[PDB]
Amino acid sequence: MRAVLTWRDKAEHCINDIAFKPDGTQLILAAGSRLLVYDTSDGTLLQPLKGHKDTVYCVAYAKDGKRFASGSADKSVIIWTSKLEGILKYTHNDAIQCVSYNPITHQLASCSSSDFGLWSPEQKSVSKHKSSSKIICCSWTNDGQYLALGMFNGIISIRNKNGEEKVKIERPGGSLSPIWSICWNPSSRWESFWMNRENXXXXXXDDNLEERNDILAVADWGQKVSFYQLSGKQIGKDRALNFDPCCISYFTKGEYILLGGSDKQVSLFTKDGVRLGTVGEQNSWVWTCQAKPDSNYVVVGCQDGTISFYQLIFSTVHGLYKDRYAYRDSMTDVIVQHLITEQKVRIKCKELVKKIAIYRNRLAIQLPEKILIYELYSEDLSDMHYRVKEKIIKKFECNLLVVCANHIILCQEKRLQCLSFSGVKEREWQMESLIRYIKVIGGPPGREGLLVGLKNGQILKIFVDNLFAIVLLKQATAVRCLDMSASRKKLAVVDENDTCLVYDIDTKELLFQEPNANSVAWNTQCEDMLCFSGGGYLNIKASTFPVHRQKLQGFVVGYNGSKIFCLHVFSISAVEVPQSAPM
Amino acid sequence: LMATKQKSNVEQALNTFTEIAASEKEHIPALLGMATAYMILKQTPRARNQLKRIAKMNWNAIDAEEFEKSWLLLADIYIQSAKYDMAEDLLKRCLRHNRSCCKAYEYMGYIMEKEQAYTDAALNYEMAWKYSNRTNPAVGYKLAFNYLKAKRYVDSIDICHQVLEAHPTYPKIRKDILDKARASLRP
Repeated sequence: MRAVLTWRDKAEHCINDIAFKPDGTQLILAAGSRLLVYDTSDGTLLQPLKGHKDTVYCVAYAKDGKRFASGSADKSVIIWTSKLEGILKYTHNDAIQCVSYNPITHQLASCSSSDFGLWSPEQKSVSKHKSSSKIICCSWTNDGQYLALGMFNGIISIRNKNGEEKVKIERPGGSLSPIWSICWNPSSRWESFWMNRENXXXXXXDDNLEERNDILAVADWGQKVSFYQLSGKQIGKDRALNFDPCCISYFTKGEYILLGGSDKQVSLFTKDGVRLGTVGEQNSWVWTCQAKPDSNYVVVGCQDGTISFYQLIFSTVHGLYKDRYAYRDSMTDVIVQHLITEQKVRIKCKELVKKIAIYRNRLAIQLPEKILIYELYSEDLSDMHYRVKEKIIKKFECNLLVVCANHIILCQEKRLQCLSFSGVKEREWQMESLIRYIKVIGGPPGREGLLVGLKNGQILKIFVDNLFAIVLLKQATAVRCLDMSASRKKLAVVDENDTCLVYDIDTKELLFQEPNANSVAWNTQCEDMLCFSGGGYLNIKASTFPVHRQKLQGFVVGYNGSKIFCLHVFSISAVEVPQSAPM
Repeated sequence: LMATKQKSNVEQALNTFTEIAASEKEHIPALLGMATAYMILKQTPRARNQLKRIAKMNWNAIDAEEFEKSWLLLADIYIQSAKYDMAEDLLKRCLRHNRSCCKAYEYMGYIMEKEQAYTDAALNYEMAWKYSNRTNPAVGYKLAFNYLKAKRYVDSIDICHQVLEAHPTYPKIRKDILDKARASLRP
């Protein structure tokens, strides 16, 4: 997990709520006593919109992208066109808290201290409907049919689109645990509704709920988060915290959660409420964390007036062996794919998955606080029945991880450790420079060769049953990537200047080189043939002859028979070789 | 013998201190003895002059702690008299010889709160909170309460968490500071 600050700004005042245009082109911020309009690309502030008298406690923006609602301490609500003019003013009973447009009908809600004011577009009246309590936060059901309200009294209650109240839940403790934000999960058929478009006055004055599929994220100042159905039933258990949370929030996908608060950061979670990481940490309280439409960007607002725009990068985690691509799905599962039979198996963890490695009959997975060893139960090469062999409850720091027949191999930042299954260390090796790359190159069970590449450009072979590391070669630049041919006679190396170099190992001599490479593999059966990717091309080379070039983006992970296992930005693609051409 | 507060022990202590002071009229540890024994004996007017006597002298590194103690005890007696200006002078003179003194700041923060300077009181209470290693929950309360009155409700709630962290079940703070700061937070 990685997050990058794309741009930053600081307002004159505190920032209370955030709205995005549905195409993601503009960001609107309820800062102090004005609305601020921002470009999401680079944070240029286009205009301070002037209409309100007092504190703009929130803003929200309708799914058609024509109109947005903003609410004030001066009791007003204003409906702004996307032409940035405030065509229909309104004036509520007291100060506004949260406002929220309906996903389907564009019907608005506007919450206040006792009273919540529903209306549907350009009708002549508003349902100023009454509440037991201060109405802190509001969210429409994903199909648009219920508005759910959270109360300072520690109750969540569910109201239909007409304003009748249908369901209640109390957090045990009541007003001890104020509900400061709630959110319905976006994950249903309606998310593509309004995803197909290419197009100042005053306004005066439900059964079988267990079969309704929606799920509600609740963040309460008892310092707990929990998920709930429209039936009022709690899902699982309260995911405890050590802070006052705010603005529990989701990406467009409905699968990852953002969680801001008095932890002064934006924490990231699964839809099961398991922690996955940390978006940028902050000088002051976080009030707001809004994911950008259609994309992995995030925007944050804090008590000190800082706005921060982050890109989340979600790196790739995988390993291949000969023909078994194992890779990270969600951020908690490994999908292991038999590339000949096209079978898949899912193994579910209960944490983040940080590292994966695979070898004949052995799979290994590293989580934040344990490492898992998995075993195929049969010697059948078509088997997929992985069982957990052993589970090492120990925390590790690593740069790289690999697995062998009886051992886990850990690369710490200049040091290689061999650990038994069951965690007892066997042997260790100390390099003359920082390790940049490692691969297992096969062997008999328990004497396996490892192939190692260093930042100084030295290349080593290390046998897991031996205390001394064997120099194969040294190079003028760092090893970026590294592979051995089917017989173990030949080496391919990527030199960290984006070139591939190819060597004889038995004589320690360069055969040939190529001026554009990023990843490389030998054909696993047909020696004297290899493949690499670089600069937007796939490149197949046979036996010192010219190289076949065709357009591709993605990277070569392996090469078997007539197929090259290229990896696209999320999934394996299995390109086929023109055998007729090298022939 | 003073610290027992048993009257015969405190009178014996006063007598040894006055005997030493009669042999050595500038002996600060004995003069602080006289003042402290007289305070325990409720002879506060006799303590007052025997501290003024010390307060006129130049400081030195050997008597430094008894100087710093004597100025603080005299500053307390000046707060009983309500002539806070001489207490503030003694507290600041104490800090000029030793900037670490938590009791010099804690008395000064109380004067700033009496003067309705809730911000400067919060500055003194922040030093006293910090240099208590957050083990003074009474300053914890005062710091949160002064942030509440300064219209700094988030900062008040920060400290109400830090007090409950420092001491679970600590009385008063949850209802009065924490829930009134929460109740203001969106008005």
